[PDB]
Amino acid sequence: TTLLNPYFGEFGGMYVPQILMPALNQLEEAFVSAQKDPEFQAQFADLLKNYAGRPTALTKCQNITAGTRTTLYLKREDLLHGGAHKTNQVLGQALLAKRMGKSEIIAETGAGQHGVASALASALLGLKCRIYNVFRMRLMGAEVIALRDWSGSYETAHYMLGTAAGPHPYPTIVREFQRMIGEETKAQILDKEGRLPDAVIACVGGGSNAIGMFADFINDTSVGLIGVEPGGHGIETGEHGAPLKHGRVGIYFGMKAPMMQTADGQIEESYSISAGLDFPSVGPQHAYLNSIGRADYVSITDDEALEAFKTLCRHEGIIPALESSHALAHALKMMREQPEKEQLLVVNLSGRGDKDIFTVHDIL
Amino acid sequence: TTLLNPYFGEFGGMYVPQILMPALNQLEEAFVSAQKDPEFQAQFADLLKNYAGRPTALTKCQNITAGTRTTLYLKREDLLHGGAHKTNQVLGQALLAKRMGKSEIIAETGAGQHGVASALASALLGLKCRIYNVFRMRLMGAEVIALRDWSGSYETAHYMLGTAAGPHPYPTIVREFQRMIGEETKAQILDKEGRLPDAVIACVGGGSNAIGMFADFINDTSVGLIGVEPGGHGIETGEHGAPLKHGRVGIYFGMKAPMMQTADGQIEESYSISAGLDFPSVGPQHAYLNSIGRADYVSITDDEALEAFKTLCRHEGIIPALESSHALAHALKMMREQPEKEQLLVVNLSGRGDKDIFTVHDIL
Amino acid sequence: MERYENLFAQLNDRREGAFVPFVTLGDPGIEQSLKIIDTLIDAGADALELGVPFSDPLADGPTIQNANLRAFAAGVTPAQCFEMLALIREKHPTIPIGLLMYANLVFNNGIDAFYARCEQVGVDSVLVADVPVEESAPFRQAALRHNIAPIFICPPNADDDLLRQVASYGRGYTYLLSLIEKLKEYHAAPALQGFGISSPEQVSAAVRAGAAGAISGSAIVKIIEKNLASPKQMLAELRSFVSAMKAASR
Amino acid sequence: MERYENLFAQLNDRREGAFVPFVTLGDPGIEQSLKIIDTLIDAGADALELGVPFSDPLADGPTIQNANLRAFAAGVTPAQCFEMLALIREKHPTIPIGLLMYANLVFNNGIDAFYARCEQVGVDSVLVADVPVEESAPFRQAALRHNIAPIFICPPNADDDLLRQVASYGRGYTYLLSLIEKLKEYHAAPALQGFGISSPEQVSAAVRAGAAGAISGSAIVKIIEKNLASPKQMLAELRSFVSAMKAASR
Ligand SMILES: O=P(O)(O)OC[C@@H](O)[C@@H](O)c1c[nH]c2ccccc12
Ligand SMILES: O=P(O)(O)OC[C@@H](O)[C@@H](O)c1c[nH]c2ccccc12
Ligand SMILES: *Cc1c(COP(=O)(O)O)cnc(C)c1O
Ligand SMILES: *Cc1c(COP(=O)(O)O)cnc(C)c1O
Ligand code: NA
Ligand code: NA
Repeated sequence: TTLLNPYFGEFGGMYVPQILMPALNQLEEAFVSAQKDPEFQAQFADLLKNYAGRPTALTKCQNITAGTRTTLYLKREDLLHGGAHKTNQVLGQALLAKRMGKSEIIAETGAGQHGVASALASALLGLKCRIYNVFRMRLMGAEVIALRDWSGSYETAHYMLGTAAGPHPYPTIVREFQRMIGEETKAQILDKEGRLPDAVIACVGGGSNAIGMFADFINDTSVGLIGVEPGGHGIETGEHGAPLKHGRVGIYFGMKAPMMQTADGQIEESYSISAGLDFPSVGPQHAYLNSIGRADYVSITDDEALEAFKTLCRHEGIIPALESSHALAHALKMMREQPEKEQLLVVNLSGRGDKDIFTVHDIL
Repeated sequence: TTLLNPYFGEFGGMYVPQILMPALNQLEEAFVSAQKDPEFQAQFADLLKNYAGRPTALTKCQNITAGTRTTLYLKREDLLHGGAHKTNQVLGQALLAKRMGKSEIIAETGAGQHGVASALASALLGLKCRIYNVFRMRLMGAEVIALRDWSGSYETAHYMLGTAAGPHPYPTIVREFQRMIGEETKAQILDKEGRLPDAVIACVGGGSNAIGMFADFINDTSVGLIGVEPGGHGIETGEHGAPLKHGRVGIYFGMKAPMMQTADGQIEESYSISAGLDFPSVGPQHAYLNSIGRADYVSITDDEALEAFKTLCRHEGIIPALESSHALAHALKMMREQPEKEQLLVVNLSGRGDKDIFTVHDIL
Repeated sequence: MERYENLFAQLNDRREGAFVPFVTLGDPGIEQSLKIIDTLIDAGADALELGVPFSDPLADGPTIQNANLRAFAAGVTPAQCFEMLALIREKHPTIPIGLLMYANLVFNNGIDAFYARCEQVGVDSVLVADVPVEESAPFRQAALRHNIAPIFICPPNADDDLLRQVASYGRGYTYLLSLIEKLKEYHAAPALQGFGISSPEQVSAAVRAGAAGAISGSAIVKIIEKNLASPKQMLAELRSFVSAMKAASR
Repeated sequence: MERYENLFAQLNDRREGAFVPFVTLGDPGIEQSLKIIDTLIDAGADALELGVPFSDPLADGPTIQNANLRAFAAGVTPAQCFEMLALIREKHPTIPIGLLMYANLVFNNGIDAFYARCEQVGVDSVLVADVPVEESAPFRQAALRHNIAPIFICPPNADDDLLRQVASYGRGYTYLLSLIEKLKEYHAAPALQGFGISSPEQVSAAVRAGAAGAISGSAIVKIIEKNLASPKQMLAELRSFVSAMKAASR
């Protein structure tokens, strides 16, 4: 029994030990309340605006598209506080934790992007953060040492999931706290072009920045939604991170969704030049949008992403994150493969690539 | 003979070889024209807004000031494209170069901040950039190899000075292309507090971010202008970068201004934990504002700046540049030394400190 | 074959509690594991709880996780586990055998197909660790169709509505996580207290509290974890522990 | 003492051009520098242009900059330069001596005080490299008060208004940077062509163009830069170069 539908078609659910259900149910209830509370919205909007830096700009790239009938716009989440879209949803989740009377945050990160984001939010809102960029986290008071800990401390601590995945209501909450990306993009594009985009493109690691851009356009049937999974060294090599289109449905991390697993049912690892897209699964809403044909998903290899990375630097003076470079790479392909095709595109530049300055250097 | 006054009291002028005067005169003339040209303003405003990310936010820090009668606001230039205020003036100078029919940019940098900024601007506006972060510059097409080169190529190349110093009209141009910092701060503070700040504080390396914040408040006599020079290991140790208050007037870099030089007249070097404040001199307008008592200047040591750096990270979740940390450090002192003094302050957070993540790490 | 129903019946006539040890199949190895299980049974184990190595065990404690690593390191696979299970059932026809599974391993090649395989090797029950009662429908329906008892965990922070569900959906036994009257009030399957059970006094306290028995895992696994270099001493210590724990249930 | 006025007078009566070599004081060292200068004069130099090592020489070419480094490395200071200047004047009473200075070194301990010192040691002219005619007022006023000729550079990209200023403000000689009729039309001080002058034919071409002479620096310094390990050969090569260049002005 829940207030919101835990599923997106056949994907989603709450596949976690019984002991964690009260925490999930409590979270959904608080979220439903916060969403209807004007006071919560005003507080959230205030932080996003005066702290995070929203709205983010929508930049048109005229140099990159020169000679073609493609018009490209980049949603500048790389200009958001922290350098990535992640900040948006961590602020919201941070406020929800306080709304629930909690004073501690529990989180984990691989590269450190989400870890840093949770730490910065926790320092601002006066929350005790424990995490499982290491210096950046410690510099902000975050304690660098998950669900196990939350099992016996969820009464005073909130688990800050970093993507639009995991058990309900996380997929739904992360989307709502990231949807301003799409809402702004729509208002901005209508102001600059007087029409909706032909398609919006975003990389898909966990699915949060992509769903944040997609959300507000889902009801605009004419608008194409394109999710880009990492192809790594190449789909056929097996070393990639594209479970939605090249994985198999399974149950893991509290959800039923496409996953990269062995024939036996053992979850495998996802490879990509960009660590930020290493999630071996994908958000349930994306699996669903794909199943009904509302959203289309493709993959971009490391070489294509790297090329997109170099191209934006020299032609626009913007250094994108290798993750966001996968999205840009597909847009460039759409343009290059059919240069006389008139199309208005928007690529969600989920983050800045200053952190990838060394990674790309060695590869060169 | 010039269109604008080359001096600020006794400071300023154009002390460059005769062969470079035509270039300076041409620049001043083009600037005067561009300033009166609505088309130029609209183009400049468009880049700042849809490319740079202006306006930047004005964040109130409630955790840092808890327990005192101080209200602190931080002008978020760290949220500007590139991570520093530098971008503002390089975009403007880049547009001026094109207005003059030039297609090449000449620049030089120490740490690389200004070098990167010029490169990004050049890539965007289609300009051939030559510079004297090295990877970031090359990644954006900038050629990493000054006035000498400009001497015999100023007909096709513009010299992009990085601070509010050097020969006229650079001090004046850099200020005008950075004054939106102060203009925004004024509108924002009036909206949030309904009054002007008691004082605005900014670090002074060359004087550009500081003059950008000061400019619009100069006529508001009630508003205090505080410039913070680097004290390094301590003024009395001699190893510092505070020429305005602890230097001697001389002629160097095409201008007459306070400078750090030997008793013999040989320009010396300025030390500071932050390389960005290594300029051995200071902008002429600052020397002048100090002489008449309109602006006050103080110094902050490396230890105080470091402490301000750590304090903002843990209490606000913002990682400031070590340069900007000198400004924050003085504000904290103003607060700490007189906790019951009611005052509304604004610190210009000139940049983000992600680049100082290693520097501060080793020191620890 | 109602092995659980039969066991509890016999245990109640002897006014004794049940002692169910837990171990990971293939830890530290297929050969040594089978010997461990035979020692556990000979020592007096009334029933068995066996885990199948999974790549991402959410509700798995630290001691248990190390067991999975040792199993995987040995090259243990789900297919090999079922081979062991058939061998165990062939040597012991009445002892109840319950599996501790993770959702993906059951859903992998089809939910119905997994329970069909359990019934084929002789498994009596299956507890899917990451499947709450709210998502159990397909699992318990398939389990019942193949005469497999779907086991559910009753947490300490469980309300009345959960007690009713666990009582209605559960079969074989109720995994009581460290309330017994309410369960019996709703005619729930015999309760077995688990988590923290490592001493003889805890087993008596459990039986005295109203439970039909107790389950012990970490303690059992720990003995294996500290005698890897001495297989013989391992079985010896396991026999002593089990013998003492079972004696406390009488 | 009007050494420049006297020199040009004598040179014109002999229908010859002037050859003025440039070197950095103290390069490669005080002792060796003084010897270099005496060799330059004995070789036939009509006048001298001497530079004072400065930390940041803007309008200083590469070859000249290295000379400053060698001077500084030797421990040369402005104070030591004036000591050399007094020594040079004491050995050569009529040869015009001009200094190539940078603004800060002149403004440092007072503009008026600097020119007073020049007049005391016997300096005839001073060219402040980073002081354009638009900012020259205090420098040339102080120079004239101390009988020092303020020298100005006339660039190739100079318009008519600059020609008039240079003609009106200049004294001693006009530094013509590589137009002579216009200068003479405005009664400017005798022109000396500088920059690039390294061959005998250039000196003749200059005199034939209408200039009173030519200045050579880089070429002179280069000879020093390539004979540091052979002081004797250095003076020898300097004498040959100077002798040839001066012969071309006759
Ligand atoms: O280790 P303990 O405290 O003695 O409890 C047995 C427990 O580990 C075992 O039943 C178990 C293994 N995996 C699980 C997953 C969920 C619930 C319980 C389990
Ligand atoms: O080196 P050249 O090309 O031969 O020119 C002499 C020149 O270097 C000398 O007069 C000089 C030294 N420093 C200067 C500064 C400005 C103008 C001229 C100079
Ligand atoms: C972490 C990250 C991502 C991956 O997350 P999603 O949940 O797929 O958005 C994408 N872009 C950037 C810049 C990231 O830091
Ligand atoms: C370069 C830099 C400065 C120094 O320049 P000013 O001209 O004194 O503003 C200050 N802050 C930051 C972040 C810088 O990068
Ligand atoms: Na993924
Ligand atoms: Na300075």
